[PDB]
Amino acid sequence: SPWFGMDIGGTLVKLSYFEPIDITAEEEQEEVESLKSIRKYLTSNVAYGSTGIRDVHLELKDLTLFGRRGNLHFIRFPTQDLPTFIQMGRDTVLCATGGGAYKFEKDFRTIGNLHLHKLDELDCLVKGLLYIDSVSFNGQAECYYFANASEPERCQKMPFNLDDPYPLLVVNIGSGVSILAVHSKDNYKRVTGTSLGGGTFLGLCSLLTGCESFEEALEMASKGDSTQADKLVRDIYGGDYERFGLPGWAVASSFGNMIYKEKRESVSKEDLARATLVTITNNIGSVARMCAVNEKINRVVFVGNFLRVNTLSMKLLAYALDYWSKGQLKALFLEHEGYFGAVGALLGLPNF
Amino acid sequence: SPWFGMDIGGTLVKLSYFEPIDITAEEEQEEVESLKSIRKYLTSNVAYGSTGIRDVHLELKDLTLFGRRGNLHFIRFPTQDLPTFIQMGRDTVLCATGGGAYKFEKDFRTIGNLHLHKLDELDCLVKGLLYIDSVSFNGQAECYYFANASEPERCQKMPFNLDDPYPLLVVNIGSGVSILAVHSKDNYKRVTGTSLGGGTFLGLCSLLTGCESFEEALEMASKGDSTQADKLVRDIYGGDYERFGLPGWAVASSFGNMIYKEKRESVSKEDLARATLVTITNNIGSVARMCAVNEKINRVVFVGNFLRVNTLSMKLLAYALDYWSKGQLKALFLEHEGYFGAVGALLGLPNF
Ligand SMILES: CC(=O)OCC(=O)Nc1ccc(CC(=O)N2CCN(c3ccc(Cl)nn3)CC2)cc1
Ligand SMILES: CC(=O)OCC(=O)Nc1ccc(CC(=O)N2CCN(c3ccc(Cl)nn3)CC2)cc1
Ligand SMILES: Nc1ncnc2c1ncn2[C@@H]1O[C@H](COP(=O)(O)OP(=O)(O)O)[C@@H](O)[C@H]1O
Ligand SMILES: Nc1ncnc2c1ncn2[C@@H]1O[C@H](COP(=O)(O)OP(=O)(O)O)[C@@H](O)[C@H]1O
Ligand SMILES: [Mg+2]
Ligand SMILES: [Mg+2]
Repeated sequence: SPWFGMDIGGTLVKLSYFEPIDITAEEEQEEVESLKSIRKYLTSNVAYGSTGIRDVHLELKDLTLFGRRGNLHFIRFPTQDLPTFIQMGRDTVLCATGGGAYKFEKDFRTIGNLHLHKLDELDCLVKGLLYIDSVSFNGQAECYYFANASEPERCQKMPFNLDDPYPLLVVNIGSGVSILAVHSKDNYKRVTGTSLGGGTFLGLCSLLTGCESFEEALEMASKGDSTQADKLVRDIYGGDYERFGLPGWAVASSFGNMIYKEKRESVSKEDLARATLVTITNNIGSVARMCAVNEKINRVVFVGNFLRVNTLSMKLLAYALDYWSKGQLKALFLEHEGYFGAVGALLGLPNF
Repeated sequence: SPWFGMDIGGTLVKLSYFEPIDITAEEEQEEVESLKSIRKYLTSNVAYGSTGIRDVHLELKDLTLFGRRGNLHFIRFPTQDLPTFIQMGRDTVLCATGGGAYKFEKDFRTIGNLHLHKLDELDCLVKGLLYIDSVSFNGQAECYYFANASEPERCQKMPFNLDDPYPLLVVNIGSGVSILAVHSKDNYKRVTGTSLGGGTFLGLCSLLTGCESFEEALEMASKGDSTQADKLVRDIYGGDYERFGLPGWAVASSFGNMIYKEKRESVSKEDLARATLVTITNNIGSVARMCAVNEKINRVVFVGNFLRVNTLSMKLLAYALDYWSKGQLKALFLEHEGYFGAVGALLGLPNF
């Protein structure tokens, strides 16, 4: 069958698909038409129906997996449209992780003779992350950071070596936030989580601004000024608060200026979008910093799709973790940040 | 002069006023009319102008302070109306703390010959808290907790002994959140803070519901169902997530169901108010829990005015700290929770 790895999250389904490229003359004959048509459909389209997308730029080319050479493909669509995915399948071993592997188990079984193997999300994320870093991003680093994150004239994306990755704090920002401590390839745990995550950004921003997509929310936020909504340290003290090392620009109360009716009447939708993004992103950074201190881990890697096409939040995390930790913690990012669970599930295939 | 302690916060001014009750015959004669009129005005009114309130139920009666017997009074008004307060003063040694002692320093000095003594907010809060607990609340406990916080048929307010208070984690929920670690009467520090505090609750709730006061926001929240807005663990997994001990009712993504347009069209204002309260309160509890673990402190006391007339948030904190800590942390509350800085400032008077 086609080799697939699926992570069914609270918001998106992520799918990794291994396309063989070493198909012999005999294998091509012995392959049934439906399998030929699935392969052509997946490799000859970048958009699938109305909501499916192949992230072509992430493709890993000429990988050797399970004794075959192939290309690894990365595909996403909304969990809301899984019934359409399953219906098209009804007209194969599926390794699946994420909460939806449980919630939608019975739906996958409406595909006759399909074997569903639910795999642990922690195992899948950690194995997928370590695997992609080990094989590299077509010879480039999978892991990167923002150098001189405090100085905008210098701040630039730079590669980071993870060849000895342990220990590692993984902050998975999806609908919510989960925080993992990875001490070895076989010693890792979920530390905690927070409910202020990507779904909070999109849900609040939609209520506050009427935006109808993640990308629209980010474009609004890119034009806004969060200080129109937030109450800063300088608004309370008149300036910096030296005694505790709090700069005047630090947010003392997110949305705290919105207690005043006249300020609510003057704030723009873009300002509210940016305040929502800043609020969620700073809270994630601060929770990550507290967990890193408790776990005694100084490398913090952020994954999930909250950070897809979201350089604002990445740069805010890079600057804030470095600033508030006095340079003791480093924010790290991964090119394949949304897909590690899906890859880890795919890598579970030989165990069945 | 009258003895006053003032904490000028980002949202409210809190004032503690010592009313002497041992005034002799000679002292009553030697007292000037304006001082007699300030004392009568303060003790014969419970509302001052349109926004000032004396919290009569908090009054400490027949306290011995600075060698005199008197009553200690607790008064609050919005920082927005400090210009009215200062203008009425212009028609005394002032010990003042909070960010506004700095921001409004020059305004207080428009009162001729007034000496303003700015005092450190950390010193004032800790000294005020320890003092009020030491003298008691008219013979009753100043400190209380909710017994059997996990079982609603049993959960009830009960007194808690702080006669040996150290160590103590103090979580001051005002406009924002500050977290203090108190190891001794002379060894204490600010641990960190978060910007998701009372101002975030009121500001977001005002944007989302059109409420025009803190009390109205709480009344709305009391009637709402936060699960109409929040995405729960059971919404993602179909049920509990046993592998990590996450119950199905835990919030996986605050406001996370608001990414769906049809759900935004069906949610009520009351539901949004409750989701805002739950979101802010759970984040505060979780940050407090992480800080308590890092500080190795198992008693967490919550202060500030976010919890005034707010039993929902108190009970949510009590239950959540006990549940998520597997009973290792205890949430503690104080009757005078909004006023400790103001008292600590007053207690600084003899140093001048
Ligand atoms: C391994 C992996 O990636 O799996 C996916 C995953 O875990 N998703 C997920 C993300 C976030 C959550 C929320 C959460 O963890 N909690 C626990 C801690 N909470 C509190 C609340 C109050 C207090 Cl006082 N203390 N703690 C809030 C709720 C739940 C599931
Ligand atoms: C002693 C006392 O009661 O004084 C009153 C008082 O302190 N008020 C106050 C309350 C809260 C604040 C906010 C805050 O402290 N921070 C520091 C930590 N932050 C982050 C952000 C990102 C990351 Cl990665 N890490 N940390 C966020 C901003 C500032 C002032
Ligand atoms: N195309 C998108 N649609 C919806 N959310 C997106 C999209 N792209 C990025 N996001 C962001 O990513 C978050 C979901 O990331 P993800 O890691 O896939 O979460 P989950 O595993 O819970 O589905 C959303 O809450 C949103 O903030
Ligand atoms: N009467 C009120 N007016 C405004 N906010 C109130 C009021 N009563 C309680 N609150 C809550 O208390 C918070 C302010 O508490 P407080 O400890 O006095 O903060 P600060 O010291 O920053 O002024 C507000 O953000 C709000 O959530
Ligand atoms: Mg996920
Ligand atoms: Mg305050």
